[PDB]
Amino acid sequence: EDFLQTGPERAGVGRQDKTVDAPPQFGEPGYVTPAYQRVKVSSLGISVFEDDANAVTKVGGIKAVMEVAEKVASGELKTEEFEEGLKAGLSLDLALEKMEEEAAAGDLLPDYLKPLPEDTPRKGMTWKNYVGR
Repeated sequence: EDFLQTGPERAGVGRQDKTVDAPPQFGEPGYVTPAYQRVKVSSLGISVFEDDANAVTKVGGIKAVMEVAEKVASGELKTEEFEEGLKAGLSLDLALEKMEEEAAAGDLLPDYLKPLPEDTPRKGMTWKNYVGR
């Protein structure tokens, strides 16, 4: 045949034939920056110090910081009430729902303001004719 194909094939490197894409690092321009290293670390729940109820080790380690940081950089989470439930020892899968459902939904009206069926007068009962007090 003809010339060498794949030089290191009888040596330590495998193939050296075909070019491939490289996973880009933090500085080089193809990087999608993950949210666990660009967000302000105070705006996470987890605090970096080792012994607060919201330390990295007391929550689920390195993995827990990543899944919280997408909830922060997307805007899905609010940093104030999430940290508050985390200080009481609420584990993360049930800590994040507690802060989420507080300002999620409500009507908030007290019972004395919402109307009653006795508020409108009936069909043939009232003696009035002059609507008003």
